[PDB]
Amino acid sequence: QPDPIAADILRKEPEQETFVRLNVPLEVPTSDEVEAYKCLQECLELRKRYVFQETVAPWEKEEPFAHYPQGKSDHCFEMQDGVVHVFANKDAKEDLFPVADATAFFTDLHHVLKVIAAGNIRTLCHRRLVLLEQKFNLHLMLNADKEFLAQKSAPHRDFYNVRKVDTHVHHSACMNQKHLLRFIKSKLRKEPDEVVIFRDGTYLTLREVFESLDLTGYDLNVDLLDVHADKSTFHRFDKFNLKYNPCGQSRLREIFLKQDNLIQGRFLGEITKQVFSDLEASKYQMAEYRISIYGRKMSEWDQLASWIVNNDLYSENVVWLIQLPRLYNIYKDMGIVTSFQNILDNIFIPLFEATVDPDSHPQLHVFLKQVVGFDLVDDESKPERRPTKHMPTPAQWTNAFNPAFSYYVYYCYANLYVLNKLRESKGMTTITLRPHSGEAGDIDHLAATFLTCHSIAHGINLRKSPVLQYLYYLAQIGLAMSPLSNNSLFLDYHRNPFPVFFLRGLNVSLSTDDPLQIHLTKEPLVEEYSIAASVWKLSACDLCEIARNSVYQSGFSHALKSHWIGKDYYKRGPDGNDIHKTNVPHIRVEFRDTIWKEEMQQVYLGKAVISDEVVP
Amino acid sequence: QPDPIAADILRKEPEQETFVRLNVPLEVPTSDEVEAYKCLQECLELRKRYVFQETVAPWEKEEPFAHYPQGKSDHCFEMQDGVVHVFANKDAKEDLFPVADATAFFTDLHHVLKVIAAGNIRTLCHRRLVLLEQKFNLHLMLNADKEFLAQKSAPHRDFYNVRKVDTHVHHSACMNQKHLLRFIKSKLRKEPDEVVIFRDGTYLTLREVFESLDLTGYDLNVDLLDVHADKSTFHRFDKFNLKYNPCGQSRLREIFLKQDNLIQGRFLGEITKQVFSDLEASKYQMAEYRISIYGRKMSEWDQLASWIVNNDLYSENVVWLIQLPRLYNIYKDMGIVTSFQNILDNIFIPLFEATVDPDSHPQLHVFLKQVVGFDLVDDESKPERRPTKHMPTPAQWTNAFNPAFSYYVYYCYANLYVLNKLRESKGMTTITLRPHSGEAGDIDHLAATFLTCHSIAHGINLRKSPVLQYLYYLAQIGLAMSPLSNNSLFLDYHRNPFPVFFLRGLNVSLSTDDPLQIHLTKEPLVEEYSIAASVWKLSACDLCEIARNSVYQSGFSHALKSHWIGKDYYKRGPDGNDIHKTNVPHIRVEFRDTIWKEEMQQVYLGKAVISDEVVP
Ligand SMILES: O=P(O)(O)OC[C@H]1O[C@@H](n2cnc3c2N=CNC[C@H]3O)[C@H](O)[C@@H]1O
Ligand SMILES: O=P(O)(O)OC[C@H]1O[C@@H](n2cnc3c2N=CNC[C@H]3O)[C@H](O)[C@@H]1O
Ligand SMILES: [Zn+2]
Ligand SMILES: [Zn+2]
Repeated sequence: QPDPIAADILRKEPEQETFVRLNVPLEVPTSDEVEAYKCLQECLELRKRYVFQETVAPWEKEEPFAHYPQGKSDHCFEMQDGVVHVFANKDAKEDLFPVADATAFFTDLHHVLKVIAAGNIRTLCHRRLVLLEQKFNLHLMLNADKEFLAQKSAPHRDFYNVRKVDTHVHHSACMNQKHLLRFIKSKLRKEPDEVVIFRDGTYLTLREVFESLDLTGYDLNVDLLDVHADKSTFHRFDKFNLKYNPCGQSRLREIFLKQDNLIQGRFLGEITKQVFSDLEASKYQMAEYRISIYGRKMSEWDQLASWIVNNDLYSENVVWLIQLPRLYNIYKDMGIVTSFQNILDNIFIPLFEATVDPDSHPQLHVFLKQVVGFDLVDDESKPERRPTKHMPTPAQWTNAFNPAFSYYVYYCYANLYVLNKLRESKGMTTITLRPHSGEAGDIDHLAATFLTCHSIAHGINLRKSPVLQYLYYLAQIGLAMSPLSNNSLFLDYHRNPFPVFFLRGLNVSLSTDDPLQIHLTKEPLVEEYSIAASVWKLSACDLCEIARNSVYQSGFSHALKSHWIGKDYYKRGPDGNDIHKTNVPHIRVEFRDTIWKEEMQQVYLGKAVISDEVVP
Repeated sequence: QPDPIAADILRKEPEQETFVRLNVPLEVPTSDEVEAYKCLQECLELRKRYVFQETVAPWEKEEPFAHYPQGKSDHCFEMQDGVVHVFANKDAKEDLFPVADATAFFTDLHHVLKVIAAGNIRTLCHRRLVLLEQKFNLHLMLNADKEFLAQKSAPHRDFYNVRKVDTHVHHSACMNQKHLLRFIKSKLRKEPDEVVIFRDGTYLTLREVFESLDLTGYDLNVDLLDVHADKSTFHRFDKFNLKYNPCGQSRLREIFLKQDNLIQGRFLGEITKQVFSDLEASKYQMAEYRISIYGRKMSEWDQLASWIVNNDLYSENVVWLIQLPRLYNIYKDMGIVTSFQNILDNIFIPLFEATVDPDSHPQLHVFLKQVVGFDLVDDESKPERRPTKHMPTPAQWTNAFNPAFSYYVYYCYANLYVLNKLRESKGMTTITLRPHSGEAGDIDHLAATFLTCHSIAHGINLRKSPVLQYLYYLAQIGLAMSPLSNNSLFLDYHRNPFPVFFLRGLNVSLSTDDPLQIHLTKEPLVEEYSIAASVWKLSACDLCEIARNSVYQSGFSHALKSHWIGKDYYKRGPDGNDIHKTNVPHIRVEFRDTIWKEEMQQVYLGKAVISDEVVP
């Protein structure tokens, strides 16, 4: 079928839906290089024996948004070697005895990294991926209309109706210029002489700052009109720094697009709100906004938390992921930090503290019941010495350079982890590791990412490794991709792997990134889905399949998933999707669940794991 | 450069704009087959000595929206052979002695139709078109950045800011389902028991009609849920009939998407309004909504007129074109008409009458000062006997079949014409012939269209005739194209000629057609420009160049053109575009004006027409 934008009007009385279609059996035996599949098994296990997961899952669960007293003690943190330890409430000598040490995770990483580029396995996986594609195509050739029509039995639900989530957005870029601009243009007119910032000697009003930069008012525009502390002074304003680097920042940008500024945030916040309202307008578009924490100051956490509250920043549709930019090397010139450790300390303690004693870090709590995952960033392509095994602890790391990627995630994993396996303990919300990974850079980012995280933000590079791509299939790791953005720098649009990763059944989702820089419409991400559908030729069952599993990839409450997709959603497979609220043919997912079940069987060579429920 | 969606942030102080760039001279002499160029000349002249144009143009021009008395007599219509005559106010014997007769226009048509497919000319034109492309590309290779940057001197203006016009939209399809639906869904809830229609025996309420069709309410959806007078009764509901055919029409459709229905329009109108309001919201998107008149009943005109008024249907941004569906053959089974003539009579008299005596057809007037052009339609591919020269008058045409295309436009031209050369006379607004042509069907549609009309709606078929395509270049005929729609039936997206017609400098524009069926966003046509920009790789200078000349193609007041583009807009060439309100490099259009000037010179072999002002 492919491409709904066009699709003409038709008919119908289907008032009783239909599974059933062409089944395609194949099966294939096996060669001596089963000792490959074996290798996959390991990597497949490893990941499992690692990525943390809540011992008791959401669906097995037993006015405003803030306050309420708690108090309950329970103690000790005791962070040893970048990996916190939290010993038994009193004082133990074993602790909540979890997590695998740094080295190990590095040696397992090499392990994956071997198999990953080992000759014959690269071959088998390629053969199996492309083989995966074909089948889906063949299937399309036999059943696209069977799928088209099923959708007609759920008269109500069509594209709009289905709730789709912007699984990868950076809060800040989340606004359309026409709006943003007009926000500014206005708050100038209707309030010039209002102190805003204090740079170069005195506090300036608004009118000041502007005439100060000169080029201002009716001339203002999103483009480079964030022209600075202002001068000749040197700062590169590529793009990552323009959002990832806290300092050397411009003037309007410090005023309007940040929170740790002077007027506390009265303007960024203020903007967010009208974002949310219009968000809550179209009812179906959700958002997993990325918010930062550099880990230079212990405050940042509470500091940010309070930003949320004091501004009443909450929506049903929005949740948050904390993004820590991997910029230590900058924070080590600026002398504000002395050894990597300091950072683990600025993010993995201000929380932990808040977990043991809620009230020691109140309205940080009311925030964390809204935080859903920890995303780490920066230009993936900056060069790096890929970590060995005998690797310097986090507090032996004083040297001038930024620690590698792998290194980042690791300590960013354990902590996250050992902290998670307690907020769980105490019955509080938990955060998931959802790294930006594989957008550029080295292949190992993914390898490591594969061993330790939930979702992922990019995956563009899975395209250069049959093997990792194949695992991610099996494992069903889920990718939140922004084609339209990826198209900016790193990759031509038409050369982007999404559609292909989609055909082969990888857990892909379409995201947005920077709607400010990127889109032309009032409705950002729909517009994504829409140009996507058109260049790649996608049907609705296709978009709907995408939007649907955007949600599975999401971090919202069971209460809302159930209501959005189905009360049976926790079920592995077809019997787990209510087309009346999903609009995707029981037959598309049955095809998908059975081709996957098949592959799994191929690799656990008859002796498969199975599981009858999805996962978190 | 190509593709703005991505484009990263940069800088700048350009506060003094720059023409200047790589000029590329070529020149070429000529062969004996100059007697080709000659042939072009003729066709080029012919068109000229035909398409009507206002002896005194808009820029040389010397609260609510309705009323005011006039009265002034002036008389006689006297339509001879489908071609009205309007003799001197009193009683003459020569009339306002204009227009060329039917035959002639048919023999000139053959003439064009010969040269058009004559061997060596097809060759020369292909060679010259593709040669046209190259140059533009080369130019892009030498100056894209020169163009990128110029745009940075007009800080203010970027894509949004620039006013773009939806030069081809069918009123009715102009709404997004989510809205349309919710309109309905609601007016059910908040007002069931309200008579709406009287079909099958009695007048039904709303609740009735619905439960009458059964499938209703929370189940309603744009798709085929226009299920009829209802039964087994046979009616094809492809798509053209679903909007072009007045009868055999459904129930909700008769209620909500039409005006000549029972509750007068209280619902279609009512809907339009909130379309306009939101239209007037985004300030920059205009609309040239198509509205129909079948010409079965003399009333239709006044009948419609009054629909506009009594509902206060006016916007700065919207104007109208009357679309008459070429369905005589249906109206000749239905016995409601006896010979083609009757139709010329139902559209070219209810107006004419209104021109001589304004007050004999008041608030028809207040309407026509808003009508801007006459668009005629239907499935272009339906087969047809392409008209000869000795051709049956309009009132000798009683036979069972629909008259050919050519035939339609002809009599639809003269009338339009001879009427135009009087509403002008009396100082009243005039209407332009803006046919839907060359979307499918035979090549001659365009040939004829080329000889007699202003803009055009499709042009997809210029792609199969070097020659017509080349004329349309020279002449600068302007095409209002809907790729996204054309993609539905007639043509794959990626195989659509637009981008190419754009490269070669044809007067192209991006349109919408049926935003109801077609788009996924709140903002229809921007979304067009946006998927276009992305699959074809267009820069902003590119879109802006497009949006800009969408307006040149438009039918609005000089008062608004000037304000939207520039007060010098009437000027042929570069010195005629104010980048500060157009955002397109004086250098892009200088390139375009000079390559055209060049080609013209090639064909009028040194002895060129010239003109220092555009045209209407
Ligand atoms: O494209 P502008 O509006 O000048 O800003 C881009 C910012 O948004 C985020 N962003 C945009 N695109 C991406 C982003 N995030 C991570 N890396 C690559 C990709 O995800 C970046 O953090 C970056 O600081
Ligand atoms: O695609 P739907 O919403 O079921 O209705 C299509 C209608 O909109 C107009 N339309 C759509 N697409 C086009 C149209 N007009 C002329 N012909 C081809 C093209 O312009 C047609 O008049 C047609 O009746
Ligand atoms: Zn990102
Ligand atoms: Zn049309």
